[PDB]
Amino acid sequence: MLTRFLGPRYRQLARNWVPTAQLWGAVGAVGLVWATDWRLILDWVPYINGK
Amino acid sequence: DEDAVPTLSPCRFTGSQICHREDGLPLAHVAIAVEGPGWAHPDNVALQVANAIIGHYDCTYGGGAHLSSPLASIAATNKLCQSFQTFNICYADTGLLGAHFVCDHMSIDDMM
Amino acid sequence: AEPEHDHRKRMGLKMLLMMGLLLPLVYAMKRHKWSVLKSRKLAYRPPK
Amino acid sequence: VSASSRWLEGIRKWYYNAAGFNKLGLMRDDTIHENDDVKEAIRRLPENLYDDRVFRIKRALDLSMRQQILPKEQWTKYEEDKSYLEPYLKEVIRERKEREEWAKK
Amino acid sequence: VAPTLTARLYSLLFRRTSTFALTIVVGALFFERAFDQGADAIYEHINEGKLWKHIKHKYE
Repeated sequence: MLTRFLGPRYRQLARNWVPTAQLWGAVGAVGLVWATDWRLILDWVPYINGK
Repeated sequence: DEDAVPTLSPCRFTGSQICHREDGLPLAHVAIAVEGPGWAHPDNVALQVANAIIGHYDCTYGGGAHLSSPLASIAATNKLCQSFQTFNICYADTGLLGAHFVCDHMSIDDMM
Repeated sequence: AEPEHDHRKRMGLKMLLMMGLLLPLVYAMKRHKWSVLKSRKLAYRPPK
Repeated sequence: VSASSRWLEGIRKWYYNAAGFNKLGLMRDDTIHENDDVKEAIRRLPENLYDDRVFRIKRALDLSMRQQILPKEQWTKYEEDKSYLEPYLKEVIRERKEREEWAKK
Repeated sequence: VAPTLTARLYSLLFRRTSTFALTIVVGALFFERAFDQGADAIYEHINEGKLWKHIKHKYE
């Protein structure tokens, strides 16, 4: 019954938190990547090619 | 006209606290504010609209729980105060922007 | 008796270099928050 | 009265200065350890003393925090040290002992 | 240039706990590496007791 959250205001609310939720994903991405020294991802980064 | 007519120098806003503790009074008064732009700044209108959204409250207000302002409504429902008011005091180039409130000794935290 | 000998001393170097950066840094963080209590001024104003 | 009293008095004045609470603007009775008898006596103090006592203690805790001390001028001189709490405490003890005597019978 | 440095740093990267975090994580990446270079380079300079031994014994 998630219809309670369906309306104009809720839609404005979602847009307002978008940049924040996006940036929070940027943090989690780099966060995992750096913490596991992601071979796959890190190779693209200049200066972090310690091989 | 002529000599001896000064202009006003801007006033430095500091951002600090002054607590006058007195347990003999039965309700606490608290007034918090940030630095406002001052008279001429067009920004005042928008500031005034946000304030209006928070608004005011007083214990004799009819309609408590159903009030639009979440502050007011939560305030009224949990009896977190006797009154509150937002404000925007304008001076040349500076101002006080905030709210003032009156409440019981055990409600100051929640109200804040 | 201690094959690790050299490795630890490398970490030890890092441990001193790191702590030589973290220590003052945390101090200043703690200094900054206690700021409020270090400079607080009191006044007593009794009636009469 | 003579050299004798002054000597004990000066031995006392010496310890006092050594105890060093006066450096924090405190008074002997401010440092008293709070127990039941003491709590009651603190309770019986009249408004003025109770207020002064709290400010004194606050001044001290505040100093003991930044580990500073008061200017020499403002230390609390022996002599000038008021045993404000004493009479109250004595009466609180004197009351308790009465219940205690009564409890033996 | 100097006040505006700490300022711009606050403006573009510090308010939003988002960017504030985005930067420290990104700042931890570059740092971890640059620290391990200098640190090891330091460990080497005060030594030279192993590694250049390799140039001798093998190379085949």
